[PDB]
Amino acid sequence: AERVAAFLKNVWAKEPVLVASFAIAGLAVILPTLSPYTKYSLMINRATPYNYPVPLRDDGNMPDVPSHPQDPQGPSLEWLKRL
Amino acid sequence: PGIVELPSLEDLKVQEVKVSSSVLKAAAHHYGAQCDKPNKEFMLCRWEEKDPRRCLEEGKLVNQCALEFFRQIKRHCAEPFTEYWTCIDYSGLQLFRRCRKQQAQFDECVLDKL
Amino acid sequence: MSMVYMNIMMAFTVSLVGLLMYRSHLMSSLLCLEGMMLSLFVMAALTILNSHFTLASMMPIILLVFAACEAALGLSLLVMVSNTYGTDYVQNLNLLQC
Amino acid sequence: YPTKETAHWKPPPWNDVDPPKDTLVSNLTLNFGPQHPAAHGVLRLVMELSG
Amino acid sequence: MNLMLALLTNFTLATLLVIIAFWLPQLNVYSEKTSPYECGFDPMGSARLPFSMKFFLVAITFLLFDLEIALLLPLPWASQTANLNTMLTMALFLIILLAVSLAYEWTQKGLEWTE
Amino acid sequence: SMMKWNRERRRLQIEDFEARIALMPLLQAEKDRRVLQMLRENLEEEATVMKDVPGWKVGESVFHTTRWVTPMMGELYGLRASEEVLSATYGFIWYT
Amino acid sequence: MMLYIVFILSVIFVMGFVGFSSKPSPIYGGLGLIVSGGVGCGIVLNFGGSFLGLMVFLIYLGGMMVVFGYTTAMATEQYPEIWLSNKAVLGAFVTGLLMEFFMVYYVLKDKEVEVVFEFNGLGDWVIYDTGDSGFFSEEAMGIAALYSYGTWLVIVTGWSLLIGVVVIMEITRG
Amino acid sequence: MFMINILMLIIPILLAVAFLTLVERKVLGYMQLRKGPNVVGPYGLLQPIADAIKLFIKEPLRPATSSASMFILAPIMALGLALTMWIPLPMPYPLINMNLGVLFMLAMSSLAVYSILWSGWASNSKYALIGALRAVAQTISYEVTLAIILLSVLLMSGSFTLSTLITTQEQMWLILPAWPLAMMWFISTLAETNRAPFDLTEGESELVSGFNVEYAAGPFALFFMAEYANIIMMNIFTAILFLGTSHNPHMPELYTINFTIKSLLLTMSFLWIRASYPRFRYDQLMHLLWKNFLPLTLALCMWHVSLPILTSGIPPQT
Amino acid sequence: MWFEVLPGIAVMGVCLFIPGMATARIHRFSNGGKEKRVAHYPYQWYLMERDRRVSGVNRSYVSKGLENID
Amino acid sequence: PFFDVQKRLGVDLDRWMTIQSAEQPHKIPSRCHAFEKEWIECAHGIGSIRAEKECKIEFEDFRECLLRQKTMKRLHAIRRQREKLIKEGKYTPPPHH
Amino acid sequence: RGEYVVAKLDDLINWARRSSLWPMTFGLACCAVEMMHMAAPRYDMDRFGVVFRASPRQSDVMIVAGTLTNKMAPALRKVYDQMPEPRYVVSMGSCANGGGYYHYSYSVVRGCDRIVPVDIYVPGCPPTAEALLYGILQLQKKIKREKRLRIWYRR
Ligand SMILES: CCCCCCCCCCCCCCCCCC(=O)OC[C@H](COP(=O)([O-])OCC[N+](C)(C)C)OC(=O)CCCCCCCCCCCCCCCCC
Ligand SMILES: CCCCCCCCCCCCO[C@@H]1O[C@H](CO)[C@@H](O[C@H]2O[C@H](CO)[C@@H](O)[C@H](O)[C@H]2O)[C@H](O)[C@H]1O
Ligand SMILES: CCCCCCCCCCCCO[C@@H]1O[C@H](CO)[C@@H](O[C@H]2O[C@H](CO)[C@@H](O)[C@H](O)[C@H]2O)[C@H](O)[C@H]1O
Ligand SMILES: CCCCCCCCCCCCO[C@@H]1O[C@H](CO)[C@@H](O[C@H]2O[C@H](CO)[C@@H](O)[C@H](O)[C@H]2O)[C@H](O)[C@H]1O
Ligand SMILES: CCCCCCCCCCCCO[C@@H]1O[C@H](CO)[C@@H](O[C@H]2O[C@H](CO)[C@@H](O)[C@H](O)[C@H]2O)[C@H](O)[C@H]1O
Ligand code: SF4
Repeated sequence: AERVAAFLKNVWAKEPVLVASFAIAGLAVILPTLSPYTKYSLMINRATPYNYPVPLRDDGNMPDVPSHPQDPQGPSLEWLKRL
Repeated sequence: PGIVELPSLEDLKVQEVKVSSSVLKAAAHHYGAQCDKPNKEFMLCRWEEKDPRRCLEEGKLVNQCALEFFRQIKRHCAEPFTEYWTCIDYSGLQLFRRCRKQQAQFDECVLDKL
Repeated sequence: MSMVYMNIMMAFTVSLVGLLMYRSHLMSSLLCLEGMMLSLFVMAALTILNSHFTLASMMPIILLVFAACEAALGLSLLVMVSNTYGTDYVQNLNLLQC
Repeated sequence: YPTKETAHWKPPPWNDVDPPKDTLVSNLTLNFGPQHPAAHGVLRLVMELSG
Repeated sequence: MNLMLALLTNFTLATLLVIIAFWLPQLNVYSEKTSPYECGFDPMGSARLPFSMKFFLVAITFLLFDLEIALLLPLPWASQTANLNTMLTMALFLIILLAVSLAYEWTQKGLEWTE
Repeated sequence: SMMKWNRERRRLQIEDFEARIALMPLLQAEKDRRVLQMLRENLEEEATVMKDVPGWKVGESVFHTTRWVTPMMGELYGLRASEEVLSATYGFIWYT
Repeated sequence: MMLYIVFILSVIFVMGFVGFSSKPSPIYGGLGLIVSGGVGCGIVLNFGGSFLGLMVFLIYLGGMMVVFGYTTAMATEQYPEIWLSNKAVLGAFVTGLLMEFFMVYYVLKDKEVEVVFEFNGLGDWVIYDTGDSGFFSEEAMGIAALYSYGTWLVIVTGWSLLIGVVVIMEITRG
Repeated sequence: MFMINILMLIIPILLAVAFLTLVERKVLGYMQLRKGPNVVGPYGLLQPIADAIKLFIKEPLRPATSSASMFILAPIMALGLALTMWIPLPMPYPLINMNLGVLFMLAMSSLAVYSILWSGWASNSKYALIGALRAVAQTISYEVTLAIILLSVLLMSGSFTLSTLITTQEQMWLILPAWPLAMMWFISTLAETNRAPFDLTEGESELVSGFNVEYAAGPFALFFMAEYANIIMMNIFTAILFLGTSHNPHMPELYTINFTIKSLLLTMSFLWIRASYPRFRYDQLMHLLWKNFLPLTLALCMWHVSLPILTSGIPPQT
Repeated sequence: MWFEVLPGIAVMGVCLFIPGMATARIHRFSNGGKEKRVAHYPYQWYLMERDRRVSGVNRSYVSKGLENID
Repeated sequence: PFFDVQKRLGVDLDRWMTIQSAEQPHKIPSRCHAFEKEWIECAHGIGSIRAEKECKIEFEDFRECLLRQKTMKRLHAIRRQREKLIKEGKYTPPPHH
Repeated sequence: RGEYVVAKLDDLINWARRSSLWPMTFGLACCAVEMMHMAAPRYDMDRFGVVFRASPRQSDVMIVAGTLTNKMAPALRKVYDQMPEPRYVVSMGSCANGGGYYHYSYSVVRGCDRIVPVDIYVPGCPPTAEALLYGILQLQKKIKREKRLRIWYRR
């Protein structure tokens, strides 16, 4: 640790710009894995409807598909409103 | 290779919903709730058939339900609705976020009268 | 085909003849190579955009990336030719006849 | 097979290295002054420049 | 049509100002007046002589780096994907390789001008 | 601060996108009739213009398949004033 | 007349190509390539490729600026050649212009032309798509997919650009 | 009506440029313990008018050794492209609303460099050529960092549309979360506009007048107007990027007043900076950008790709 | 004194205010008192085209409300 | 591919962009999607020698969609006949044209 | 009345020219130090619209501020010829006026008016910065009296 710590204090004295660069790039690489909010990014991206939601032909046995958009069944965004 | 079969101009005749996009956008959220059944039947038809000529009758019922939907607004909430879509119409982007007060007045009107 | 393709295919041919008919400057010919890439980019971009081949929209971008690698490589050799002879003339590059 | 067209050809260098040209990459010569903000108006500083 | 009109007007306006500049003033043209400027003394040699470029290697590196921004500019749009695991990894991979390429040219003394 | 604001902007985008999804059936129904009506009118005027032509068969497909094929701009606006052709082809690209 | 905008730009596109293919001084060849880059950007923009059109213009503007610097250093002479100053250059220039003029004159006369291969001349607009009303730019969606679909493309291009830096350093270190 | 809108854009631009010349002379004057113009019109208010008339009735010179066509073309390009840079600016409504307005401004700025290269080369004189090649060096220095700095800011806005930046900054200026990028952006605009301490393509004390040394009278005025037009435009771009003004759709003039004040102050800072520092050496400028800003810009471009994703704050596409 | 630099700043400020003010006012004048419609995407242009047809006067900024539904 | 390591390893390096009827971002279809799908399914598995004759109808339709060469030939004829009749005065366009 | 119109146009071009005199950044000897003091804050020549510009192409006035030697004479004539027109010459100090302290030297031009035409002579060795300013304002009034358009009208 001393050799690296002595190396850190040296580059701070000589190349503070490059110290900040590597520190900043490091947080970019690391924090997304440690963040608890990263999962919502995919969920929000997935919940944006660029396409028409083509309905399914009611064959008489898809109980988890809503008949009407205001019916209980189907994905909900209550999680998104509280975000 | 064969002639294309086109419907006659007198099979394409339906009464048109002649209102502007700002009017459609203001009513869109209630329109989607009220006219879901004919609307989702037309779209299932279009995607299944892949032919506009095979869905004309379904498309005509979309028009009728839309006119009936707007007649209901006309009879009951005409003035709260006009204020609302006039506010939406001012915005260059027709933004919902700029008209929440006029939207609130319209929403409570249709919630009470309908 | 549509009339635009006539002029783009003509442009590629003009640059190709430009490349194959050297004058003296090596840089004049490297310019014809960049022109050939420009016409391919336009011709590729038109076909992809017209047909709504969505994923192919990135293909013209990739073409430019390797156009630049080609251009950078051409200029690097031009520098070394220039240093050796004092000009980028192509008639100086005749040692390998014998 | 010798021919009149190849009469001037010589075997290449043993180690593939041809001698360097004595071509002069001549320097640019610039009159820096006298009429120049930095020449104090009367210095004719004749400069040879590479770039 | 609005864009084309705006461009035409801008360059028409600039061209008109140049026409006025050349046809309004009184001219008095003679040899010494139009001779090239070199601080009062005649130039030695042509200005068309080769002018050595000491940053030639940075200039070539600029072409490669200039193309990287064309790969990176779509990043705001790529962030709208559902496949964010792949997009973020690939986005960082490209920038890191650009940083490695800069580091190599830096350490190997490629950013120093020729003496 | 930007995180909160950009989250609200994503909730507003969804509402804007869903209003479009509500209206798409009505717009789809209208577009179908307008296209079919425009194609019918082209075929009426094809009949008269090509009446004297020897081999012409008015309204003939170029495709072997009988499946519906979306017309290209030249077919839809084949015989219309340039002003409407210009609007339909380059109107969107040229709008500001 | 505005309906032929893509054709008119494509005519200027070719004129710029004749400009630098006749090979005057590379200073003027660079100018010809810049004009073609701009109109080429204009052509791709009129097919819905705003990003592609602007990007190719942006890339070639940087490229020709580096070519300009190298020209003044490594490809200059006492009397740089314009198109009118050299008989070979002028002959190529006029030959190209005449061929282009003839293809344009005839294709606009018959609304069609046969120059080796059959080209329709009804205006490039006839082939356009008729029915679109999506809330996004399709070209933008395709380009953005480079980072989710084109992982393999990212790797090979990323590597090639890194090797490019390594290689030019080797090539130019005599 | 659109033709009238164009004229109500470029005529005010030219007037603002003319009076910026007065303001710089006064501002520089008072920082130098003197007054600057105060005779030609009250408080020097007519000084710009005299200068403009003077130049346009002055004899223009076409040098004997010069390439005639390129010599004339370059100043036309400079001013024509300087005016073009203004058409997509949302103030708060743009004259031309563009999808990729930022990308349009990058491309138009790259094209404008050729008005320096071709004027310098077409002059066919040594000080002009030296000035032109300094512009080649300058563009190589800042162009890559400038584009990537913009990218990092646009990863918080979500698009290349300039009006979206107004929406992005409704709650807070972007200078708060991006002051490191704002700092590096500000220096890059000084290099982009060839301003002190990066006034190298002119470099008076070194090259007499650099690229425009052979230009006189009206053609010289065109280069001058183009430069000062770019100074204001680049500082309007900066105000929109980092100090976004709130836009009330029913009182758009309140935006304009607030946004104009910010643009003026940023322009004054350019004059302030010119009064304060010595000039860079043009190799030292290249090393500034490539060895300092570019490493930091690459790192911050990585950070601003990850930050929206890890905080779940990605902006909307539309 | 330093405040004698203000008159030129004020003149410069007024000139920079005009383009933004003029553009905003010209837009309202040419769109029936409203903001100019913004069409970034094909959907928005489609709606604007339908407004032009629906207007009856070939103006996409002439809106038709309930008064037009029978 | 000369060596089909993609098939053996089960990794999709580039065949996701080979055809316009493969999966696209946000399910944007190509203009000729149906024609390409019809030709691809006709020729699947039977080899090029057979497909060059047994799927000629499908390929011709796909080619017509791609380049529209026959459609512009038809529109050229109608436009040439109309411009001939108009000048001769024989034809008057309807009010909606 | 054309006479009235040309008279007013003369006033405008004269006013524009005298209000924006750009001397060439050109100085020869000790007189150039007093010229620096005219640009310095006490006199602030820039407040009159008088601004140095290095390029002769962008200069209206040559102030010959110092001794002109035989070796320098061709360069002075060169940069004067390269000034576009109208152009003016102000002779500053005894050396430029007529040789001054060095009048009898083998290497000195006895007055810069042997080489270029001179509009104003400023006496002194050196003239004070105020004396030079008096000379510049005297040049301005000479430009004010010019009758270029009135003479053209009567040609
Ligand atoms: C940012 C934009 C600013 C633009 C500002 C534009 C200038 C506005 C002020 C205009 C004032 C009037 C101009 C007078 C200056 C004329 C130059 C001069 O002094 O010459 C002295 C000459 C004197 O000539 P002279 O005959 O007495 O003698 C000269 C010849 N030797 C040397 C032998 C003695 O005046 C003239 O010859 C004519 C004067 C005409 C005055 C009317 C001007 C008409 C201009 C049209 C010219 C036609 C070409 C088109 C040009 C474009 C038209 C706009
Ligand atoms: C905040 C945690 C993250 C910090 C990451 C910092 C990484 C910095 C990378 C090096 C950047 C400095 O750039 C340069 O690096 C070299 C080593 O390569 C340093 O020089 C160093 O060389 C070797 C180690 O390699 C040592 O024996 C030497 O004593 C030391 O000075 C210089 O001081 C510096 O000029
Ligand atoms: C010279 C070669 C250099 C190669 C450098 C490669 C650097 C790669 C560093 C890792 C970057 C990605 O790190 C990874 O990011 C994704 C998001 O994108 C995170 O993924 C997380 O959020 C996303 C949504 O955003 C969810 O779909 C996912 O289920 C969840 O795990 C991972 O939790 C994290 O581990
Ligand atoms: C992922 C983006 C963020 C990461 C940053 C990416 C860029 C990293 C650049 C690393 C550069 C390291 O290698 C670099 O090489 C040179 C050797 O010529 C070192 O040393 C040399 O340069 C520095 C500055 O020019 C001088 O002070 C030093 O006297 C000299 O010896 C540098 O101190 C070191 O920084
Ligand atoms: C610097 C060099 C520049 C070189 C530029 C080269 C341009 C190439 C030539 C493009 C000219 C095309 O010409 C274009 O042809 C079509 C022919 O139907 C015309 O279009 C025509 O449509 C109908 C046809 O019934 C007519 O009623 C109408 O009058 C006419 O406009 C256009 O009005 C015309 O502009
Ligand atoms: S006139 Fe006097 S002060 Fe001026 S240069 Fe001659 S000796 Fe020196």
